[PDB]
Amino acid sequence: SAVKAARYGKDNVRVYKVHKDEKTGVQTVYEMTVCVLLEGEIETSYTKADNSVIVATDSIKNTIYITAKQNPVTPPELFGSILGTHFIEKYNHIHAAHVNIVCHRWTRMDIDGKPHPHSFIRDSEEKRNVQVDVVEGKGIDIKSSLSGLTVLKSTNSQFWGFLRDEYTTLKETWDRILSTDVDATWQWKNFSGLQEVRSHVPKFDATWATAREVTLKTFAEDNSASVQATMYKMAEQILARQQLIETVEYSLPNKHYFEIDLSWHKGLQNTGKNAEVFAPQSDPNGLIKCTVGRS
Amino acid sequence: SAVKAARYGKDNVRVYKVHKDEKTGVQTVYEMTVCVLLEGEIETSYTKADNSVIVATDSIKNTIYITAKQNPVTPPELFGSILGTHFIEKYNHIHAAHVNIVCHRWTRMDIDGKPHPHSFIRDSEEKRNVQVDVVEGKGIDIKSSLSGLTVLKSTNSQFWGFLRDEYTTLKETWDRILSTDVDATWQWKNFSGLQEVRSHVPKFDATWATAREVTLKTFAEDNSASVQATMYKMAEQILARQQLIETVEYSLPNKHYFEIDLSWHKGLQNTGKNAEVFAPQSDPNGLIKCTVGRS
Amino acid sequence: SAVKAARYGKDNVRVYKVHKDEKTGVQTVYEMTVCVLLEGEIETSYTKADNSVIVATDSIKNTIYITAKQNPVTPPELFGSILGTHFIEKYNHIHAAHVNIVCHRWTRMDIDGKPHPHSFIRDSEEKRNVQVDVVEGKGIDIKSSLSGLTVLKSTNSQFWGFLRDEYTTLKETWDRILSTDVDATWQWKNFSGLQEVRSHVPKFDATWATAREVTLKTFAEDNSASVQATMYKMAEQILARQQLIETVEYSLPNKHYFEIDLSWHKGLQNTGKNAEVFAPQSDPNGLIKCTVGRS
Amino acid sequence: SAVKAARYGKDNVRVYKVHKDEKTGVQTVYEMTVCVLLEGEIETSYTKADNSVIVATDSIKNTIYITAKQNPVTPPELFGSILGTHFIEKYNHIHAAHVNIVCHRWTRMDIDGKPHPHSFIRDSEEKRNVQVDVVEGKGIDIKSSLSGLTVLKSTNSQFWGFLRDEYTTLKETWDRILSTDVDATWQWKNFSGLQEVRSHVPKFDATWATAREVTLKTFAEDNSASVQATMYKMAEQILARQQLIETVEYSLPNKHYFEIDLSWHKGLQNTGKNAEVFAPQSDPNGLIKCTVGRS
Ligand SMILES: O=c1[nH]c(=O)c2[nH]c(=O)[nH]c2[nH]1
Ligand SMILES: O=c1[nH]c(=O)c2[nH]c(=O)[nH]c2[nH]1
Ligand SMILES: O=c1[nH]c(=O)c2[nH]c(=O)[nH]c2[nH]1
Ligand SMILES: O=c1[nH]c(=O)c2[nH]c(=O)[nH]c2[nH]1
Ligand SMILES: [Cl-]
Ligand SMILES: [Cl-]
Ligand SMILES: [Cl-]
Ligand SMILES: [Cl-]
Ligand code: NA
Ligand code: NA
Ligand code: NA
Ligand code: NA
Repeated sequence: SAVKAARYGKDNVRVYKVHKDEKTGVQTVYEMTVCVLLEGEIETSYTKADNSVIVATDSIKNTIYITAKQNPVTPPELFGSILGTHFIEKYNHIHAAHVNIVCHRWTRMDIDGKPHPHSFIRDSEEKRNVQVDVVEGKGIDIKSSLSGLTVLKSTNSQFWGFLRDEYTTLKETWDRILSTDVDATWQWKNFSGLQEVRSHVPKFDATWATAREVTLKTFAEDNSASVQATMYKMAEQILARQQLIETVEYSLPNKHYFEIDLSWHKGLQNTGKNAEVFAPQSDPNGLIKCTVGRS
Repeated sequence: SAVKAARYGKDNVRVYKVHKDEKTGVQTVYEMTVCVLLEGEIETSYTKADNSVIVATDSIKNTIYITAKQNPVTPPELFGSILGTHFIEKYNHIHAAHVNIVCHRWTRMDIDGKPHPHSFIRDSEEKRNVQVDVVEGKGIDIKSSLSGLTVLKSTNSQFWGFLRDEYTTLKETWDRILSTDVDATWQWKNFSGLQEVRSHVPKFDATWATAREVTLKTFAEDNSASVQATMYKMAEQILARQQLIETVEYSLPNKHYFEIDLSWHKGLQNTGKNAEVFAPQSDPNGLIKCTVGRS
Repeated sequence: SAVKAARYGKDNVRVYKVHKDEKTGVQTVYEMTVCVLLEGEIETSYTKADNSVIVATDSIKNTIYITAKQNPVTPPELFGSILGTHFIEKYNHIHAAHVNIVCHRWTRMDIDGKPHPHSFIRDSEEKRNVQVDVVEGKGIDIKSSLSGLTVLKSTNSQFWGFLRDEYTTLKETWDRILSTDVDATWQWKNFSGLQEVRSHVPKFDATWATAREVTLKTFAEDNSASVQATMYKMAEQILARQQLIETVEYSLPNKHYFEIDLSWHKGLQNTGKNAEVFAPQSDPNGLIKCTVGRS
Repeated sequence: SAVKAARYGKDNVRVYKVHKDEKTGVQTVYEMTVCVLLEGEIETSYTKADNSVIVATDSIKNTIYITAKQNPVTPPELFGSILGTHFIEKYNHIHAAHVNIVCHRWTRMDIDGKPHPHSFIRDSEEKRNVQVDVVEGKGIDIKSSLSGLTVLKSTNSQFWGFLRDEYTTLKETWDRILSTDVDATWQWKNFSGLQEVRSHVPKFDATWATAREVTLKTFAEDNSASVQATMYKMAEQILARQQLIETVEYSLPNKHYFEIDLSWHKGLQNTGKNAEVFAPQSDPNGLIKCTVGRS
């Protein structure tokens, strides 16, 4: 036997950082969950009980905190890049660092119409994420995403004209509910290293904003032919707006809301045009994916 | 043996309702999870395999949908009261109905600065809940709450002057982070029945708003001596503002954010006044509760 | 305003303990999650920012670990009683301690047909729990339970003869699946204090065993008329077998498994006697409860 | 823009099947969660609102139930292969089917020392899974796994001799707790199609058994130098025992159990050789991975 692939490190590292403007009194908080997994000439830790080649996962954990202390933690693409670069540079025998960051929302509170200097609210479980692969000799590969963005529209969703055969029961509809949890990922052009990432720093927050904005507007305004057609419109607009991204991926569940026939009860009419009360279905769910690039 | 207590019914009933203004095109959605448990002369279903006294939980489920079809689902205190009243009136041998409702947020989207007529976003897992106990001969007992409201303040929290003995290691602090998940409950004066509930309908949304507002403002503005002292200030203000509530309950976890001593590494200073990077603790957590009434 | 009720302390305290037989080499592990909430003359911590009366929740946490170090952690009824007794005795102004313990399973592994001396497997998320209320002047009130015991029987469950009216759609059935998550609680006679608890120590593991055994056997062997009738048979047998318990409570979801009509497809027969493939329903679910005591 | 990748279908399809021996009265149950995602000439559903090429996810759902009705659902490698093969054969323009199956445990109950004919218990959340990729023209790629197998050993785990530098605080230890959630995957040799899968059917249950057995025995008996070294021993034995598998992957969290220094309290000794009470850590956790193949 032989080791074909190996990576190890520390997962679920919770991190908070605060910035305090002693001038204005305004504080700003950041909270994330970090995973760092290393690759390199480590196969003998597996095959020969050779721990000498292991940078302890506890030490990886310390390094995450120390790096947060000494560097910006925003945007997460930058923090991820600094952290991964540290491991491959610091340790000769480590040749890749895989950095995953989940950013948790802490939105400044408005109290009586004015932003509060140090109080925050978690306005949803929507996350901003990065996946940063720092590979010695091959630069920095970054995937950015938003996830957990849950939306619903009550009309202007349709689903008709699909294939019909002996396995098909679904009725065509020209007016349905559409609800999903948006998972959207934009893949950056390969960066040659930390310097190139630094040179593009303002583009990270901006592209996240754009992706978020395009998603919400297209969802709200598209009179949707299908989840497939709607998600494609989102991806093409994001690509059009950021030349440094190579692909946009969407993964969308179709979280079904079923009509409830109540005509068996006093002839109550609750279907089609009379549909008022629906049963949200927890499972099963459609799952629709696509990766869009440029022609 | 004998049955000392019994209740049965349907839990986790997911319900959606839409309202459509055909005049304006504006749609409004409501989504909830409902539980209805009945009590009454049902002990022989347990002791004698006498199913004749059972209103099927499947029928309870149907009844929830039918009631949503034929009545307002807002405010949830009213819907809960109508639903519970239905069971005790419809079935002679049913003498109490216990209605729990969790309301899920669907906040209208703003697209390019304007509210969209039929698109919504789940802006957090914060819930609005009710517990409605409809008891034949003894009216309607309503508990209203907000839960899952997650907040953090980065300063203006303190914890010193607590009891110190041989079990105490905790250092006194005059400046810490405070973060919690707010669970707040206001208990209404007993209502004599559905008519009395109806007579107070506008007070339900208003008192929820007040509770929410008082919570957020007191959290943001109190230079907190402890979770105990802060939560009491919230409760007393809510009581002061709604004479029809008898008590206000808070249940607050203290979600700890620990300083990280980094002085072992290149003498980095990250404690006290230099504290920038913290480790959020998933567990354990303080849990602080109180029920406040009027003197 | 005034404080009507108050309790505070530390929740989600994870605890492991190991016992090592240096003679035999056999080790035994225990793992739990503990919550301790105190009551007493603490209202001024809420109303007057008077922290002097607060035994820090961090100190409560320390005390849980120290108590585990110096006392048996099994049975959990005893450990809970020692822990609660400690707080009301140690602190004059603390008058009740509320101790909740969740015990996690670590079952010794058998390797090649022989029990291993120090390796364990989590054979399910079923828990053994206690709720121990230690109230100064009023002894120790103990509720013991098993929860998360998930079972299914594929036949010998029936549900017919229930009330039928205009809200009823459910078909009567003489052969269905029954599946539940068993939550069963036995309430002990009040104990006067820690000494009385000590005097009954062997009865705790034994009564848990009995409850577990009666549950599984009655579930497997009862040709069930309903969840109600089956659960009552469990409770009455447990009561018959332990005079020191006053009541037995069951809370059982009916986790529905629906037939799937496939006759629309090539006349496939998959209902009634031909029913082979079913759709397990995640929600809604029946929820059936009863508290049984002696006549 | 252009579609670079696309797949769509139905996720979280819960399925139960029962087998009844009318001769013996013995029933056997199977329960799973299924996801089927299709690929093919479907890009115009995304780019042109062309639903004609969509096999409805609702129809995919029906097909899963119908396939379960008409075929064995065990072993899951076979069921997955039949299901995926169906889509690529039935639909000319569908060229791959991705079938993920999670199998839930329903272990026959023993009642008074004898196996019960139709009653079952969920003896843990451990799963048996498959990932079956059916690709037209390129056969069937199968990955089998066990996951959620949670174990602990109380001694005979060590971790010393690892790299020490200015980021290292962790003390070397020659006796620690080791606990993990085992995720183990064996990758089968490519199969040319459904016939080849059929020809190996008995090897699926057998290799799952072997993997399970090797995991538990190696965990219990290895005096572990590290998670890395232990997991490698598991993988090499599995490979040695099934020539038709090409690689074995492990993904293991190191679920840390920390010593608790209690010497600050009455000089209590609870570290090193005196270590009895530990604090299980929910996060962070080590995460150790490797993919082992043959030399
Ligand atoms: O937008 C949809 N896409 C599908 O592929 C599909 N399939 C289905 O049943 N409903 C829908 N809806
Ligand atoms: O606000 C607090 N209340 C307490 O009761 C307590 N106890 C503790 O350890 N920290 C805190 N903080
Ligand atoms: O055992 C049952 N009890 C009920 O009360 C009930 N109600 C229902 O719809 N199914 C069942 N099954
Ligand atoms: O078995 C281990 N492997 C590691 O790589 C590691 N790192 C760490 O901190 N503890 C351990 N333990
Ligand atoms: Cl779908
Ligand atoms: Cl606290
Ligand atoms: Cl039921
Ligand atoms: Cl580790
Ligand atoms: Na390197
Ligand atoms: Na009645
Ligand atoms: Na006392
Ligand atoms: Na095909």
